[PDB]
Amino acid sequence: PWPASLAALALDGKLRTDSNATAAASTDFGNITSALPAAVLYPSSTADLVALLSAANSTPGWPYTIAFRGRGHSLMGQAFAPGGVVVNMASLGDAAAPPRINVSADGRYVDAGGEQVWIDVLRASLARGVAPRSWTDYLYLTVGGTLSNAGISGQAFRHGPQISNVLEMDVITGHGEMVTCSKQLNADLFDAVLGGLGQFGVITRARIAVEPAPARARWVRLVYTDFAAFSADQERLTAPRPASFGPMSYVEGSVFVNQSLATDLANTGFFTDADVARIVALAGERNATTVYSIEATLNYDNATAAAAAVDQELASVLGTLSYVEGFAFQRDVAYAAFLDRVHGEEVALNKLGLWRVPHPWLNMFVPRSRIADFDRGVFKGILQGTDIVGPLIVYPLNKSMWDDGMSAATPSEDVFYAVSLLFSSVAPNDLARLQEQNRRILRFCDLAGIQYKTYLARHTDRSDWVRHFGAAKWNRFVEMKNKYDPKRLLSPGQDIFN
Ligand SMILES: *Cc1cc2c(cc1C)nc1c(=O)[nH]c(=O)nc-1n2C[C@H](O)[C@H](O)[C@H](O)COP(=O)(O)OP(=O)(O)OC[C@H]1O[C@@H](n2cnc3c(N)ncnc32)[C@H](O)[C@@H]1O
Ligand SMILES: *[C@@H]1O[C@H](CO)[C@@H](O[C@@H]2O[C@H](CO)[C@@H](O)[C@H](O)[C@H]2NC(C)=O)[C@H](O)[C@H]1NC(C)=O
Ligand SMILES: CC(C)=CCNc1ncnc2c1ncn2[C@@H]1O[C@H](CO)[C@@H](O)[C@H]1O
Ligand SMILES: *[C@@H]1O[C@H](CO)[C@@H](O)[C@H](O)[C@H]1NC(C)=O
Ligand SMILES: *[C@@H]1O[C@H](CO)[C@@H](O)[C@H](O)[C@H]1NC(C)=O
Repeated sequence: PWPASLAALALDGKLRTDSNATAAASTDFGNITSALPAAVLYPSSTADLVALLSAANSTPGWPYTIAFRGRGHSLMGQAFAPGGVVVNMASLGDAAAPPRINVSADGRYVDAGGEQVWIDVLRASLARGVAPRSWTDYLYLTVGGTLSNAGISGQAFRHGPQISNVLEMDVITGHGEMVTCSKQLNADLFDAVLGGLGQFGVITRARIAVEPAPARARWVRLVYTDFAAFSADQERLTAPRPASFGPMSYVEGSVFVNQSLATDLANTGFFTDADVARIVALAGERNATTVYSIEATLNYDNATAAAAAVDQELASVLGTLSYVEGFAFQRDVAYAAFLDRVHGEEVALNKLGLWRVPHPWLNMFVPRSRIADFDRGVFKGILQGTDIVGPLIVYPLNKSMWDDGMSAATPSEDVFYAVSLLFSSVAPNDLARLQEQNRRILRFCDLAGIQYKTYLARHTDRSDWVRHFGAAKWNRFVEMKNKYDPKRLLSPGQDIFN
């Protein structure tokens, strides 16, 4: 039998079993794995989510696993509920009254619904002259989705990931109980949920820290032929000052393989054809099989003295660095245009039919002491001679800005690198080849003794998830699963308890 509140959802057309509803919630960004759910819930309010989760907890032998689909940006089916119920989170923001994004009266934080996309959180914040401090490279992801992972970009070295910038949340547990949580109130749930992979409950609201909005971003690219000089400069730009960080607002980096150098430099959207020819000539002079580039920003406001002050600040920063003499490249954009820079590449790849293709992405955190071994074995090794489609992103992070009590797993070293090899598959020949190449990259790391952590990946073996979190942290994760999802129905696509 069905509880009155669960039957009401079906009666009001919120619970859909039609082929159109189930097919849309069966595919994800990865475009490698598919899993048809039994039904899709389109909730109009948080009471509808309470109704489904309470009906799940109060029904003996409830056989339906529950997933919370944000924008389905998952790579390997993490947002699916195979033969279960997929919640279409975007449906919470339909009404337009009451608002789902509210900047505080004091301008110190922003309240956003878990389903809200970061681009909208940015627009609503900017209208009040404020903006979140820590971002993702791509803004068309949900607050709830990015918080269930970590949420990383070039600001994470100084502000920590997005999980380190949450004051409090509203979470409906697997028991169907609406719970408000922070470090002071229900801290256990707050910590379990952040980096929690949708295992403990659905985030319906997150209170995000903000800062006064800068108006412009001075955006620079620095070119290296030497990995040692590239990595030493990224660590110098991101190192804490003797808590306190340097002037850079953002620090990322990219790897360019010699084989597709001219094409990949042109595809950045940053370099002119004159910049490309100079870098191509540089690589050939140096006899480089790889080229490296630091990507950095200096945020600033609409002040009269602003531009000249950033010119002087940047000149001082650049002087402390070791990039190839004369290889500093500058752009000056409005802040929101730099934040939403990846959206332009999505539009261009989709028109060429290269967005809805498989994405066998390899994302990992590599300890600082092993990055040069990673570069030799991977960028200078495994990847050489292959045709690479997609960016190769490498940048350091500071462990001090990460909370180890949260669910997100990071390497034990103080400095570690975000390594994101964003492979785009073209032919069927390519998908299988790209998947074997990722298996070979991880095998190289395992055999060399590199203590990495995967990011955005779901493991299929219990021994792998135990190693991912570390045994002591794994028991904490399990304790939290027994308190918040005893029925093991939430986010089954992570393959931890399902
Ligand atoms: C597609 C993509 C993803 C991406 C990126 C660029 C692109 C083009 N750039 C990223 C970056 O620079 N930094 C970063 O940290 N992540 C980046 N990603 C990955 C993105 O964070 C993830 O794909 C993530 O899953 C968020 O995406 P989305 O919002 O689309 O979430 P989902 O895939 O549907 O769900 C992921 C898992 O989380 C659970 N979930 C979703 N919403 C909630 C709420 N509100 N509460 C609790 N759990 C939730 C799902 O059930 C699923 O398990
Ligand atoms: C970088 O890659 C390019 C290949 O695209 C190399 O340039 C070519 O090398 C062969 C061998 O002598 C020539 O026959 C081709 O005509 C060259 N092509 C172009 C487009 O220049 C270059 O050798 C590579 N460098 C390193 C150090 O590996
Ligand atoms: C941790 C994870 C998953 C990060 C994923 N982020 C990104 N995802 C997809 N494309 C990106 C990303 N960052 C930059 N680009 C593109 O790469 C080039 C930047 O030089 C541009 O073409 C830009 O649009
Ligand atoms: C991949 O996407 C394409 C285009 O939408 C589609 O033909 C196919 O069903 C998808 N494959 C998977 C495994 O999701
Ligand atoms: C240039 O580099 C290649 C490949 O890295 C190497 O095998 C070759 O001997 C080099 N030639 C020089 C340095 O003159």
